[PDB]
Amino acid sequence: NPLKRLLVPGEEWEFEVTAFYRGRQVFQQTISCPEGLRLVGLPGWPVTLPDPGMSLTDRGVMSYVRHVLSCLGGGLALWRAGQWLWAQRLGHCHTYWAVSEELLPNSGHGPDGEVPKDKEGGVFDLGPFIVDLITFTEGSGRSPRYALWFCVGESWPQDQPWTKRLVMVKVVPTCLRALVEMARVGGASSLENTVDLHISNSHPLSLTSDQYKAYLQDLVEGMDFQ
Repeated sequence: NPLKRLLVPGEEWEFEVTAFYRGRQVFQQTISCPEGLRLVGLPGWPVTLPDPGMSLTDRGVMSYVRHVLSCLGGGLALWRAGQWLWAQRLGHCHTYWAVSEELLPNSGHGPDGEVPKDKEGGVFDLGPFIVDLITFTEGSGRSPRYALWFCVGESWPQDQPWTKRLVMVKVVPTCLRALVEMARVGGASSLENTVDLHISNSHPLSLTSDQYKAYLQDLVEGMDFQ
């Protein structure tokens, strides 16, 4: 089962990082690293968010962002261990996360949680994501979400960053976006389509809907479920 490769330790996943200031995109990078990444302003590939002065004109908003970049310190660490994606806030910025669509909706609801500092925290589980992907290939479910959204606030917990969302960073494990695209562009015909897993030393593979689905089924056995 070629998909089982996603889980083997050492297989580095590719992550697309996109940051937004005032809901406006100001940076994007696609990193691949064994110790994961670190959003900055210790292990992990450092991803440096840009100074607002290079894209904003509002004095008030720029100041806020300069404060966020100032509390990041060690930064927001995100890495993979097994079937889980883990996050840990090493700096002083209160940072919250949520798993959502490619675009985070304004939706009067709070974040899935706050990223812990003293110990790592589970932010994404491949298991339930893959079962959903299966029920989606059958046409009895909705496409599973895979976009990680991190809202970064100041050190002083009075700004309620999740409300204005002035500093947002979207992290997308490219293998997952590719797996959903394969599912959709798979029920279109009955032949072969090529899917790029976007992991280290992997050759893109062409499978038919049937083969792909069979592998997704066996893939579930390679993960833990409570």
